[PDB]
Amino acid sequence: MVKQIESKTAFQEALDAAGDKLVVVDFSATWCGPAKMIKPFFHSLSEKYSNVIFLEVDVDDAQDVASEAEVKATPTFQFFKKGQKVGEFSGANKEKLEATINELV
Amino acid sequence: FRFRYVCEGPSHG
Repeated sequence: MVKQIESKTAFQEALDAAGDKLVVVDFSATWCGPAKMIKPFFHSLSEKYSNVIFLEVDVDDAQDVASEAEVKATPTFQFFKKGQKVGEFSGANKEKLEATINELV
Repeated sequence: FRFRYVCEGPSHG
């Protein structure tokens, strides 16, 4: 299942409600093509990996999340688990989400 | 509007 974070309040709550499954966040931009261009993958994994939690963040309308995460390049994939960070990587690499997810799965 | 920094999606290389 996916989860949209419109405020830092929903950010921490997303990790808390995420249970203990892996959690990948997509810091993209709905107005930016190159960022949303990777949605047919990250968001698609929602059906191929129903055992993984996927989040979404608007680096422009939710600058509070990007601010605390100091994001300077989109899309930025960040991995969280039980509210703790384990790894992260930016750069359009949808195939990497698979290898990274299967890594900390 | 909603603009911030560069989107290095399939734009980088």
